Amino acid sequence: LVHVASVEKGRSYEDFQKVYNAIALKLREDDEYDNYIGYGPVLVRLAWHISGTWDKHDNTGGSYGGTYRFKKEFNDPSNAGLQNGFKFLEPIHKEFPWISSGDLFSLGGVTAVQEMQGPKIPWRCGRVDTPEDTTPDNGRLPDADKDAGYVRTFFQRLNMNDREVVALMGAHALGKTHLKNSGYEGGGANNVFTNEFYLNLLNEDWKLEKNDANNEQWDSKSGYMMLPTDYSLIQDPKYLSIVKEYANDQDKFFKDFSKAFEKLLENGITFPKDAPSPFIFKTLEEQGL
Ligand code: HEM
Ligand SMILES: Nc1ccc2nccn2c1
Repeated sequence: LVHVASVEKGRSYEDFQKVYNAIALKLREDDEYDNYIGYGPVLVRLAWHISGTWDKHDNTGGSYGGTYRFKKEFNDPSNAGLQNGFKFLEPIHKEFPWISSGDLFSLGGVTAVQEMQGPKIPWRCGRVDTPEDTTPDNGRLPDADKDAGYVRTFFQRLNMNDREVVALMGAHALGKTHLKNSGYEGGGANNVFTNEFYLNLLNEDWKLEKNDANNEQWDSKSGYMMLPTDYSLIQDPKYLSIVKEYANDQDKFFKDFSKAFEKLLENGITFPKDAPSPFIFKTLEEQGL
């Protein structure tokens, strides 16, 4: 099963920077969402959930097809809450109807990371919408109530190794859990991309508690929380080494996250030899906008 990237006809860097800018300007404008977190974190989770359906074994799922737009995937219980991200992106898609769905969902995640002061994430165009029957079934995204061994095995399906997994999980610096969405009770409200996930894991006094949905999570006196799968990164000795590394080197985390996130967003896509190079978009700040 081969998905060849096909550049939206006649489009170039400038076209995609315009889309980036529209996203980034709306992110700035819609500042009240989710107790003033804004839409940055949900857009990052959207880009992850549309990519994280991928199966390396048969190349089903993945970001290429834009299949989140179809009800089976839209309605996946694992995707509860992401409708907010999709709604945010709808007027962008109306303004730029030439962009493919996969390109828009993935670019929304790139834009959010960068606008939240995260690393530059190189991004390639050419995802092509595929039909409804290519929508992967529900149940390919990960459970949160599980241990390090589960996390490790789960991520092998996405061709991610220990360092990639640990780096990617640093996105959990962003946003919060919502009991109605996932059965986890959120802590904090952060919308600035940092290595704080690792620092929190290592430095907080964690207590294993039950939340109002009767699920276990790790909570600290300072009001932070971790999923069991988050906390598993300091229970497993191989993950722990990497957590300590990112807790002590913001730049290394940024670089590794950028690589792993691009890879996640590109899994399943064959880029022709004469495809454009990855684009690195300027932030609104860098443009003086
Ligand atoms: C074992 C892997 C993972 C599990 C079990 C997991 C689980 C969760 C759960 C349960 C929530 C809360 C959803 C809600 O209640 O709204 C959450 C939020 C989030 N996740 Fe993950 N996640 C995982 C990996 C990742 C990865 C790899 C990324 C991105 C690189 C990511 C980015 C986020 C973001 C940005 C939010 C916040 C969204 C918001 O605030 O609206 N997650 N995730
Ligand atoms: N959105 C999320 C999801 C998990 C998490 N653990 C600590 C902070 N976190 C934020």
